Amino acid sequence: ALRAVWLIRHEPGTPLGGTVRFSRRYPTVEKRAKAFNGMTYVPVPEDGPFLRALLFQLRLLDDDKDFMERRDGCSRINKTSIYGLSVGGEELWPVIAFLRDSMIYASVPLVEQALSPRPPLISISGVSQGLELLLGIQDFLYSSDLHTKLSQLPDLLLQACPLGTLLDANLQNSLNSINSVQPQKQPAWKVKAQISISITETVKCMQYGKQDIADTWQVAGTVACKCDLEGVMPAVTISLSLPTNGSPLQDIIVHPCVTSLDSAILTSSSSAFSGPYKFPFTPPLESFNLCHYTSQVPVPPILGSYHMKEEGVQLKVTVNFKLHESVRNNFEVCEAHIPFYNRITHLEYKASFGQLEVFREKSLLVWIIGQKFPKSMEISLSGTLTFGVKGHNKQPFDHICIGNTAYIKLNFRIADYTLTGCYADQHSVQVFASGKPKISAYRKLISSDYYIWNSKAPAPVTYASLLP
Amino acid sequence: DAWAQRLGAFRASPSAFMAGPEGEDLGRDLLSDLRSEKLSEQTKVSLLALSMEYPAQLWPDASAAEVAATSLLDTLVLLPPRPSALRRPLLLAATTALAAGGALGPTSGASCRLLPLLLGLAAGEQRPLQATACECLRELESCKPGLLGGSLGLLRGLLGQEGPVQPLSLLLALALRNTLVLQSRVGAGLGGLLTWDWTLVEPEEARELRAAVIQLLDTSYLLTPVAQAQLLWLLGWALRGLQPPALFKPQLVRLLGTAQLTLLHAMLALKAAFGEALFTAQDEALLLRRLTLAAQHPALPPPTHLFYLHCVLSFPENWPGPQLCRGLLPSLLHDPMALLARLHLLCLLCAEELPSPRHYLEELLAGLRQRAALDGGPRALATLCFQASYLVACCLAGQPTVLTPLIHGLAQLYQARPMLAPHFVDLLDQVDSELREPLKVVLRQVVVSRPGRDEALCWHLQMLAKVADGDAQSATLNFLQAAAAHCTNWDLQQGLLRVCRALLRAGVRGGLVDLLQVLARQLEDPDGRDHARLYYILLAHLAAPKLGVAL
Repeated sequence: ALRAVWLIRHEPGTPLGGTVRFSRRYPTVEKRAKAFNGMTYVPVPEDGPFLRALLFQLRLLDDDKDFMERRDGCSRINKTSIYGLSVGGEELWPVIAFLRDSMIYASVPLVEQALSPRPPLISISGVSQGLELLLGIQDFLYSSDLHTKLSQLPDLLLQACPLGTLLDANLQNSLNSINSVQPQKQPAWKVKAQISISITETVKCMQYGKQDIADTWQVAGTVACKCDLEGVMPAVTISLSLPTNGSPLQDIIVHPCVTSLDSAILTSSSSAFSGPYKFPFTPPLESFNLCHYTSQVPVPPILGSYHMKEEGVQLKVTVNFKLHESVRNNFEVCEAHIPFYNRITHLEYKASFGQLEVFREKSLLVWIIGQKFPKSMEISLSGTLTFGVKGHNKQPFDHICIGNTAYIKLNFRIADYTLTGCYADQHSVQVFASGKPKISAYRKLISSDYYIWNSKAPAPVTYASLLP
Repeated sequence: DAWAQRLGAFRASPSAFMAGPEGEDLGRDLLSDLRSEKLSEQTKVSLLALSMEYPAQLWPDASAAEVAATSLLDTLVLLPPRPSALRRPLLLAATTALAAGGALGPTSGASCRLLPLLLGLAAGEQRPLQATACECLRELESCKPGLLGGSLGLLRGLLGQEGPVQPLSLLLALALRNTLVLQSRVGAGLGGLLTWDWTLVEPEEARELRAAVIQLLDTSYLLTPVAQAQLLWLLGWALRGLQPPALFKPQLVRLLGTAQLTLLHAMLALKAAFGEALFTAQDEALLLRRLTLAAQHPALPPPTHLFYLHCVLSFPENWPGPQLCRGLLPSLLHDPMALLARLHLLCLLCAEELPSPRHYLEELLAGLRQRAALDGGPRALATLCFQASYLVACCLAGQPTVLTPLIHGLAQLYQARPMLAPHFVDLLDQVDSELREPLKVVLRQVVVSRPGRDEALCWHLQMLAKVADGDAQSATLNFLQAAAAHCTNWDLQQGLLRVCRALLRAGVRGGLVDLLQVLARQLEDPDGRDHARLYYILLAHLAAPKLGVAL
């Protein structure tokens, strides 16, 4: 049971910081707060003071202050996204917030006990409820329409949170139920079997390449499906055919609508069988994800290196790559961008393949390798980058790149070739119903974080990487 | 624009406009034109939405609230018999006014006319109206305990009949909890409640309640995750002390295979309330593993990660290994606010002291220091370093082996980056004495090591004031004497006498009769010189206690 909800778009530079698009207060819950809290009650302020305080605490409003001990103090540690606001000489508690793509989301829930000792957050249901509603709004607004989505929001959530208690957290469902008008226990989030499983395995790899230090790669994957079929209770559970060379499923977690996860999925953390993949679901009007899997394969797909001998102003980046044979030689965008944090005036380069176009800022020369690597599978750049006046703040200041330490930011992508081996199968359909599954499977590859870490310089290291 | 400009000044500030001259009759007008025909659909909708949103600002007194209740009820009954869009919002607005005005009660005509109406309507835009009425009834029952405990038999019988699953389910669950608590408080039980009373404001039951819980669980398959969480939370409240939980065991075990932010918290609070009755000795291990996994799983946003990172540390034990500590231990690939959620794990692991956890802690804190020393970065980096230092200091006051490197690193970090003066002052003002003293010594040594010709003097003097005592006299006096010539602005000229006042409070007597004298005689601003004169007089002419009582 919340007390109020917000959506404040992030507006840098504006003294107010933004323009509220949603401010609904439920006063039944405020009277309940009086009755429950008692002497520890602190009222909910108006929109203006709330915005000021929340932007102050979120460190999003004029962070140039030298030191504010109410925010930057060594004694006020925020290990969770549930902040505690201080409005009108009263410590408001608890207040939730998070930021993504310049869109803030907030709420103040109800606690059914006195606040004289701050109750542990492993007890207040309202924190979880506020967070989940805010996440649902975030998914709805920026799903994929500039203002027709933000205009209908006040008429949207009212159908979902009328009087301080939520009903459904999917705002698309509020839109479906409001714009468009169930004698059985049909799920409360639902208003020719075709399924569009868009698997996506992003290969992030701090490859490093030392002796004791392990080469750190891990692939983040997901499955987005939908049993968007007619009937009463159609059954379509799809099978993904990882080969014998491929490993079983790894790092499985599921959707809120999903039924459960197998005891192996609980065990196999960071049955071990390639089949039969029996994944219970509940046919949604949403897009059910029967699992999100981060599969492992021992073979890295791409290997790399980097030396930058700081011979004065000679950042000779003698790079050297290694395209494993398992990678198909057709890259949609293999832009091996090479940002130059903490440092091109004179591109005295020697490009083996593809142009090294210094960009107009002359700060980071994004060497576009282009589409395919040479037959030598190696680029190089012995560029006498005679940089001019030393840029100390103009250049992109990245702290994970200091001195001779850096790595090439390869923003490389690939269509329908990832590092896992996903292959959805349809001929093995077993179900207690009948139908024709139109399983439009797919895949992809993205550079989540592919830093070919310079082995001629120190690199940040995780825990198990140094562990033998 | 009849009412748009009218509501603009109110939704700009409710309490400000309602305290103005025009807001005295605002509620009067709004109640008046409720049954009117000159107001279009949109104006009526907007006015009724405001009547929803702020029932506390226009009808404060109980009598006014009752009058508004009867007026709204009248205009709701007297509506034209054509399909329109004022049916549900009117009932909900009347419910809001009655509930938040405090005028609700069995001994009032307005409540006695509203409650049967909502009961009949919700009993069964028909479906949206029924849902809205059911929500209104449940909310009213929440306001006054037992207020809606009249038609429990009706819902029990008609569970398979018309009526949406979620509203009747939630209302039934809330009514069960409130009624059973009240009646058992009296000393009796349901007493046939399974088949509109107002007296609650002031064996077979086991089987009936078992039927109730199985029915609720069966109907909960349609419940959305958020409402499901609150249902299970309040049910775990109710049935902790008042049939085994093996009825709900399959559902709970299945739901723990998820990672949604609400079902996980429902499971966590269910185990933290029910305690160790249903939890196995090893099921706690699987739950801990999954919470730790979800604290760093890429497929989830940062908020879920940090929520479960806070949940794991304060995880509720049933009956009060290293690999789990290696699935969440901090790294430098962690965004600033997700490491401090993981620093306690490393302090716990390294306290009882694979590279040596002290070595990895040294490398991690060294990376944080190197980030902090980078001139030109944001303050988040320094804040990270100092919060991490505080957590380790409080957690590891008692092992000099890991603490000597920490003290040395902090001293070097101060030497590299003098702009971090306030952070150290706050840390010194918080940490316990076992760490307050050696760090004080080493940081004093660092600050007084330089001759005193730097441009960071305005940052040195703050630590000097925050640490000066009677241990190392001559070095401090020499450093301060050298720094006297490098103070041209009032800020440093006040930090310096802050140092002298700290010495004052410490009690040092000899030589200070010359350090304070030279400061008073050789500064720039008159105010600092007078400050020094006063403090020098106080030290020279006071006995030891009277200075603490008269200075």
